[PDB]
Amino acid sequence: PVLTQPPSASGPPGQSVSISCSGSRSNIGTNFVYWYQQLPGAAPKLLIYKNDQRPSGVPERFFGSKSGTSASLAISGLRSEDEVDYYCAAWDDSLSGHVFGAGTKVTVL
Amino acid sequence: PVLTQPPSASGPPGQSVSISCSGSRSNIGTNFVYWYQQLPGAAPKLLIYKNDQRPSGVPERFFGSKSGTSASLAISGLRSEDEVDYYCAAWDDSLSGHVFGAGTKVTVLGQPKAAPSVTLFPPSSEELQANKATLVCLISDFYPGAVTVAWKADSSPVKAGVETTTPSKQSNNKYAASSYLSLTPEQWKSHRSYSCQVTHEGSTVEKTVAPTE
Amino acid sequence: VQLVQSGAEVKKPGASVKVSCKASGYIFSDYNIHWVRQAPGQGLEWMGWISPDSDDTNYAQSFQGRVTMTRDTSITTVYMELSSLRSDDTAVYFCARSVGYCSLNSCQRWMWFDTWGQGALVTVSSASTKGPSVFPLAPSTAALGCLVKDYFPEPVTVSWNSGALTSGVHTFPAVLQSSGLYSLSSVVTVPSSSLGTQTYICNVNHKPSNTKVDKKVEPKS
Repeated sequence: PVLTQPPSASGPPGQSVSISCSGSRSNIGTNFVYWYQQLPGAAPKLLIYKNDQRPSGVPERFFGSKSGTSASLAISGLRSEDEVDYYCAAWDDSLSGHVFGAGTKVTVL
Repeated sequence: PVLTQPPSASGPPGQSVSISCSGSRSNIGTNFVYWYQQLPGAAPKLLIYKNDQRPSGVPERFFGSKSGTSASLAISGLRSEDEVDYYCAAWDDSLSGHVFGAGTKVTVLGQPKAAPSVTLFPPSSEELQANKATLVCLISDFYPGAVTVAWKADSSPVKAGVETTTPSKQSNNKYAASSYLSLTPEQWKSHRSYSCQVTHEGSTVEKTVAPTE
Repeated sequence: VQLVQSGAEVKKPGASVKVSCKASGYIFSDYNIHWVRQAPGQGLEWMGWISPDSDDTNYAQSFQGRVTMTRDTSITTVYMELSSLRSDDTAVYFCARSVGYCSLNSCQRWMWFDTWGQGALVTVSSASTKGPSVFPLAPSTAALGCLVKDYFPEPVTVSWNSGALTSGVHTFPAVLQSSGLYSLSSVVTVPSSSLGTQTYICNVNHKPSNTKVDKKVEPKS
């Protein structure tokens, strides 16, 4: 029931691209999935909560949705100031603890 | 003293009608009475001045007179394609200012009712991602106007800032109206069925939608 | 005669506005220009006359310091400085042409208002100029439309399919919200066989904010 995330992300600027965050059976879908980010050398923040609505204070660039086990993070345009370290947050009832992905590193091609 | 006028004039075409403007002893009689008319969405224009002579630009169609407290403006029938509001003006020495009437709009005198059509538009997800939710429903294809729209959650009506816009006359011989209601996403998702009802003075229909698609 | 002028800019309460209608085709030294406002749903109120030669203007018993006037013989256009704008000031302003000359408070009974034309609009609201942030509205034969909110002042123009569709495009009346916003609704009718297949867009333009948005309408997900 561990979250599966790629160690690196290959995102070309100028066009949209999608990344996946998948778990296992009775791990994604029964509980809501959250998107979290952290600045290098600073405290983390929240990107997308519940994969339904975007919180205030965050620009409308990241689209959050769930498709079964795989959770998709849709983006529109890659900017140089939006290279924050992205992470996947989820809740599982078989562990009584939050399960986090391996962490995807976005690098400009 | 405040000069009074009827809110609207009931005048059928093909036969003469007139309007009255009652005033006071120091306002009417000792001073001349002037009548003004304005086009819908345009500038006004004087009709009768000094109660017995008329301006250049109008045919021998209208007549005005003053008799004591009230003054009468006799109209030779009514044209259906030309309907304008009428004004009454005078002067008062104690007020030391020009006083204008309330305004009389002439109305023709009977058509059968139609079948109204109602639609309800739920908010989109882009509205809900900004921590807000608004609900709007519209009524159209009805004649005449004067309709009232109220919201209903199929268990009890809700009053969280309910307003009713005044009907407006279009060019295709049809009246239209709408109602708006803005809420919070917590209360919006509390009820799984929302609808609004219209009152066509004898006809009432319901437009029920769901907060899913 | 002529009275073409410019539309007055919307003023918040506690401000000053100036309106002036151009005078030409005659000599501006013999007709006293008047001023009057057309309140919606009721009559009109008057404050005094302005002779274009000397300082002999007066005031009514309801307008003492709220209205001030100023003549200008070099341009032959009258000027005014409105003060203490409130909710009762919300009316369109018309300058009333008058015949003859009147300086005393008893010579105007033979005077009649000559010409009315091209008045300016004055609406008093705390709101002044704000840029819209209008978001798409989901639809429900079938009907669809986009509603405009968080903008000021009225009106805005809603055009569908880049102005290629004009049948059924009706601007529904707005209402004064508690926060001061408006809501102009425009709807079009499409067959129920095409609801999420054909792309439908509507254009709403804002004049003082210079914001033109091409918002696509989509069903609620």
